Amino acid sequence: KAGSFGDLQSRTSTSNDLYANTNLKLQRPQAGIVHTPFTQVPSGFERWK
Amino acid sequence: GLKTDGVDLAYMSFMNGKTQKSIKIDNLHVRTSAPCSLVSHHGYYILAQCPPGDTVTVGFHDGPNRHTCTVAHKVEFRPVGREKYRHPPEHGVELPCNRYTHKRA
Amino acid sequence: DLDTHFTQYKLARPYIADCPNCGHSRCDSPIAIEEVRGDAHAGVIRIQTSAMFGLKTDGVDLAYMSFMNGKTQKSIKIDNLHVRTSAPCSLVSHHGYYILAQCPPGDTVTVGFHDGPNRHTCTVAHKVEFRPVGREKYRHPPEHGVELPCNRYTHKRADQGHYVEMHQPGLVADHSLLSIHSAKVKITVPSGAQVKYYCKCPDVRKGITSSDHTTTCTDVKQCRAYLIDNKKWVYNSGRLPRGEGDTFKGKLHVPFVPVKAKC
Amino acid sequence: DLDTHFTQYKLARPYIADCPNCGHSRCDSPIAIEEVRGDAHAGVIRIQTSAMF
Amino acid sequence: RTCRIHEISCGAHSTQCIPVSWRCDGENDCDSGEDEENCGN
Amino acid sequence: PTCGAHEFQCSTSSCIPISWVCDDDADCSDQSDESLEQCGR
Amino acid sequence: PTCGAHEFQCSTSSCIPISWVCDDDADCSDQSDESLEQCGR
Amino acid sequence: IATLAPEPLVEHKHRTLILHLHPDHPTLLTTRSLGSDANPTRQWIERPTTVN
Amino acid sequence: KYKTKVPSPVVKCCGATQCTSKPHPDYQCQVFSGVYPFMWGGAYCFCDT
Ligand SMILES: [Ca+2]
Ligand SMILES: [Ca+2]
Ligand SMILES: [Ca+2]
Repeated sequence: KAGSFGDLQSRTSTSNDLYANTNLKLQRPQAGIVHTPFTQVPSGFERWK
Repeated sequence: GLKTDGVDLAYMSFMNGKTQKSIKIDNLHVRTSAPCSLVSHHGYYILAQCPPGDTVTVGFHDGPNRHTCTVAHKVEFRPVGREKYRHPPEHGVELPCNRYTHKRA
Repeated sequence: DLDTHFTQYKLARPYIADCPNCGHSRCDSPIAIEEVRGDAHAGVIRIQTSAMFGLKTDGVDLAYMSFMNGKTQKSIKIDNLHVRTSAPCSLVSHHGYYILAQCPPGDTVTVGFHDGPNRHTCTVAHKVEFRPVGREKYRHPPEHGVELPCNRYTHKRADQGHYVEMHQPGLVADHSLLSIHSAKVKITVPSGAQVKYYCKCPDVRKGITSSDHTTTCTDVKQCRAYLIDNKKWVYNSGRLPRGEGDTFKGKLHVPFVPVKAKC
Repeated sequence: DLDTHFTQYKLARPYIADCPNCGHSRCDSPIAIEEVRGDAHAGVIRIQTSAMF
Repeated sequence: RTCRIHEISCGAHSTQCIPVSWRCDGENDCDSGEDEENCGN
Repeated sequence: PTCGAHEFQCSTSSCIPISWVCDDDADCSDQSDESLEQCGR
Repeated sequence: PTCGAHEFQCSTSSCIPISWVCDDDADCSDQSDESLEQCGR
Repeated sequence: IATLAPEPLVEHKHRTLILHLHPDHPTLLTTRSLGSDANPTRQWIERPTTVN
Repeated sequence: KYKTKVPSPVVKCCGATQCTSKPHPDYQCQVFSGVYPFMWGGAYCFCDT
């Protein structure tokens, strides 16, 4: 649910398959500079702590 | 910006007694709670971008002297919009605000 | 040895990228804060910049740093390299792109270094907080206290199984190498630079040259110029344009990895 | 006289005692902050150290 | 048209000539978009 | 007690890797990795 | 875009006063008021 | 330049809108209805919450 | 806790570019048209708007 506990789920600590839905949305760069902005909800594991 | 002989933006002048001294700006510091980064100076006025706090103090080194003056004025941070941020972001929404001008005119 | 860690960091160069609030008007700075990590248990943080610390043109020396002003990679002795958040932090170590410091809580992260009379400051807006260990919310680590397991960033540079990738730099645009010879613009190509160009003076006149190539057009404002330096690599920032073709997946260790310690 | 306030202070010397957090790792330093006193009414404090001024 | 044998015309509207090597480069050079098509796979 | 081939053993059964010796650091409690018999300073 | 007798036009409808010309500040994106030829420096 | 909040999570129901909001700064949410009476609400959201 | 990494953007700035769908957790693509960036040492490319 992107904000509570399963924003990032991994079967093992060294596993290669990752589940991740963090509502990552890209944003338009402004005023003629090269940078990549984005907006996303914070980590629910940090919120669960 | 004046050195008692013309116009030069790297110079300042003051009085120590009845003699109007003139030096070069070596360490002109403005701090509130953290050191601010000043923008411009013209005559009696200094423009600076300061963090919030309860005191405003400026100073300049003449020789080995200090020359500090600390006034007690409460300065806050005023965000624009419907979110209360504490430092202006890298990216977001351009919104109209009201700020002091960079230019001297 | 020092060069065992510094082996793959000799193969990379600093870069100039976008920094908000560098002075007062978000210029491009030689030192640019990207990805400051602040989730340790004593207020210690690890800051990654664009400059290179502890690396000369020849050998390695822990008091010398390297940065760029244009296209010339300039080395300078570290004299006043300061990191501050709301009070001046006390830095711990530096290796390559990365600085380590122990900071009080605040909302900004500021770095800077003097070379002559220059300042070279950068200020990013990252909320860094002090996280105590245990069931008491203290505000500074005490003289005497019960030992508890805290996770911190380590003091020593080593491989430790954490990697970042470097990449071949893309085209860097320089306008100071385009000058008019008599009435026609001329390209100055220094030391195998492979300078690209793109003219639209009556039409397209694109091409790649290696020396001279006096362009037969009039104005310097109607022709762009680039620069292809592939000798040294850079970390693929989000603030740099990518290369044209395939770019190799390099490797570079992170020096101050998170470990588990006692607080 | 200025010398009257230093008659018993000439017989004393500085010393090196430990203090936490010089840099990062709790040094032994000539400056060692002992007994900070802050019970005044305008934020003026008195700091006793190991050095001699 | 009627260019040299080392160059190929583009567009066939204004009779403008380009070298052959500028094929599928990703840049819209001519007025017509025939120069970015029929490139190699 | 013997460690692996990629570990340098200072004293008291604690060993550090070969990449960690002669590098101006205290990775052992006895400072054998920066002694005069190994680095030769 | 013809401006008045007390305004200086940089390029493409951008007018600033005459006191803003050659004063070590770029008030125009054309930067014509602080150019090499207009300032004479 | 002002900040932009993270996008809320919309969950629908029978005549009910459920919003899960995870702000990073104290952020204002004001609603109204487009009928004869607007019935306005106004609150500042500091913590991750949920409103119906 | 996650860590979102951003690759370097491509600036093909006379024309247009498209992406495939790489297999990555919460992968994002976008194309922004008519940016005209400004690096150090002048603007990046000639093609306006
Ligand atoms: Ca072509
Ligand atoms: Ca060692
Ligand atoms: Ca001006």
